Amino acid sequence: MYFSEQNKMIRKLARDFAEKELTTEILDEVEESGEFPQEILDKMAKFGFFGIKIPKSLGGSGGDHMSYVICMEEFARVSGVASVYLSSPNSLAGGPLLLSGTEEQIEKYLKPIITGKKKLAFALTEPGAGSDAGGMSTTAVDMGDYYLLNGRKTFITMAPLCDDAVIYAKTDMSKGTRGISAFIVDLKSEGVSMGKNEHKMGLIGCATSDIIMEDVKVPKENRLGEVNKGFSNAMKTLDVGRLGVASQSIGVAQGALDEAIKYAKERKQFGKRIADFQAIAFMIADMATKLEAAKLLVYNAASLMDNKKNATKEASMAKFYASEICNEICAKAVQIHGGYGYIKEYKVERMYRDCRVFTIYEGTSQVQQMVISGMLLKK
Amino acid sequence: IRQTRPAFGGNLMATIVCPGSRPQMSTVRPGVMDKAAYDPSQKGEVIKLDATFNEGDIRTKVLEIVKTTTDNISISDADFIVSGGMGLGKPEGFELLKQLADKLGGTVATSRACVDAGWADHAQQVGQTGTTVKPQIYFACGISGAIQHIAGMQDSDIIIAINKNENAPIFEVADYGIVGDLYKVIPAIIEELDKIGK
Ligand SMILES: Cc1cc2nc3c(=O)[nH]c(=O)nc-3n(C[C@H](O)[C@H](O)[C@H](O)COP(=O)(O)OP(=O)(O)OC[C@H]3O[C@@H](n4cnc5c(N)ncnc54)[C@H](O)[C@@H]3O)c2cc1C
Ligand SMILES: Cc1cc2nc3c(=O)[nH]c(=O)nc-3n(C[C@H](O)[C@H](O)[C@H](O)COP(=O)(O)OP(=O)(O)OC[C@H]3O[C@@H](n4cnc5c(N)ncnc54)[C@H](O)[C@@H]3O)c2cc1C
Repeated sequence: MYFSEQNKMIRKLARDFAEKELTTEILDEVEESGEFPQEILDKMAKFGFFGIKIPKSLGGSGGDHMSYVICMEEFARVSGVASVYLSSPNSLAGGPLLLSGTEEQIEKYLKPIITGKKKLAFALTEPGAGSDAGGMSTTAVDMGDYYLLNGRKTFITMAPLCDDAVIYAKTDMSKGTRGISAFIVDLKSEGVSMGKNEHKMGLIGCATSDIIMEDVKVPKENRLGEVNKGFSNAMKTLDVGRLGVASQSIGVAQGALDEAIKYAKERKQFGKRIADFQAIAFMIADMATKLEAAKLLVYNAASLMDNKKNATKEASMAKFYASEICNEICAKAVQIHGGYGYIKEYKVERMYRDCRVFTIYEGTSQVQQMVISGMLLKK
Repeated sequence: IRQTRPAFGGNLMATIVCPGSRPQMSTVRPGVMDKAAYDPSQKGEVIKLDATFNEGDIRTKVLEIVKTTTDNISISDADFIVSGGMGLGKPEGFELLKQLADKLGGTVATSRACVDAGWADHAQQVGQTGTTVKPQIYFACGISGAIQHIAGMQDSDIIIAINKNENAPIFEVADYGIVGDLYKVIPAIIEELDKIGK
């Protein structure tokens, strides 16, 4: 779009930072040992990356949405898993707190995760309920002084590392999408148990498991906002989260393209250099124009959020198009690298694997199309 | 006599009859009928036959008879399965189901929740990631009922469920369902089991 001069500065910061602290030596050790170095997380919160869009009014940083996408992009370019550790407190953890949470709840819960002392998991998906989150089966019962819950959540990012977790349970089983409340549960409590860490294809460095709840009692003082609003709470958090996912889509894209034209300048075949064969140079072009076209898609969505108009469609388009053409790009970059791009030492293969979930999680591309078409045809 | 039996692996019943054949004979399956009344001590007319053996008029000659106790049995080969999930709480629950499986003559299976908890090994797991089973009976004991499990036993000839919460999906394919804690329901099932004679 047009970047406000402070946001250009922030771009400079996140660039030099992500480039300097995420070295090849480290990231390889992260893939081998699926553990991100706590020292780096602390280092990030110390300069505020854990608090980008939360304002100074609550002890945040006072940036705009465009600053969250900028840091998301410039980080994700260099490493995917870093982005995962970045979006959680900015969007997925700090979201529902920011909407339906009293000042006390925010005092005891949000400032820890902005400063990197506590970790919060956003836990919504169940084995029976994926795209159809409305068909949940986790229950929440009112006992007066506390709530009693019994259910099971799959695919919960960061959960074994998290101290508290926002869990969506069904209170009024008849009302369905209208009868879901949101609660904050301390994971160290009773009944709470974790499943195995799931062996995923990429984005290795952040654990992801099940949250199992067996007659876990939760106090009333830890409920999100009004009762049965929770679903709209989770949706309206999911919109900015989807902006996040498109942001990392656009990030890893820029990276894999940069490796693309770099390798294509340096490698020579048949006497010419790679980049002087018309097929390649055109291919580079194609990837570049799409990437830009859609960078513009997503920048625009975030700017809308910053000027307060509803961005629910625009973000959905951004996530959809961004993630899909990200995958196309990542693959083509493998193909330019040729054989060498299939060995793990060449960064392009780690990207190619990372960017694959991008079209599934945070709402699939299908859910995106359902939202978008459903938004355009109502008359 | 109208003789009926199952053929084609049990998919086509047929009433085969012998019109030009006297006598009419038929091997009959064990368990289909039931016992008659015992000790009216009506009568008897014990009749004699000859037993007139020959000088090698029986070429089959027996060296040894063996009675084995077959304890190894694969979850894929079994005819009766007692499967247990996270509704056991403790790893020791399988003893109960082991008691159940023994009166029937089959093995114990597991769901992923227990394997990833450490209560069993992956050889036992059933579902899309596990292994598919088509027993003659399946016991769905304390399993939520994710499709990740229901996928690998949908064609069990009859599925019996034992769960605490009635809002468990498993009751969608349960041929017979019982709501409760299995640690109480399971032993009572074995009680009435032997009480009729297996
Ligand atoms: C698992 C595996 C097993 C292998 N086994 C064998 C084996 O048994 N024997 C063997 O000999 N090799 C083997 N190879 C190597 C493989 O055959 C070669 O890599 C392949 O022939 C292409 O060579 P390259 O990867 O170096 O391509 P490069 O030429 O180094 O890469 C050039 C890239 O640009 C493109 N390009 C190349 N030339 C042109 C041009 N003139 N105009 C336009 N675009 C162009 C290509 O599509 C490619 O993407 C194996 C590779 C792998 C990954
Ligand atoms: C990639 C992947 C692959 C998977 N593959 C499989 C697979 O092949 N097979 C599989 O089974 N799962 C698989 N799963 C996991 C599956 O989705 C469920 O997590 C699993 O089925 C949960 O265990 P459970 O079925 O025993 O139900 P759980 O929810 O773990 O069991 C709780 C149920 O037992 C009841 N209960 C609790 N206590 C008692 C009691 N004392 N008496 C009676 N009932 C009680 C509860 O009310 C509830 O109904 C997979 C998951 C992933 C991510």
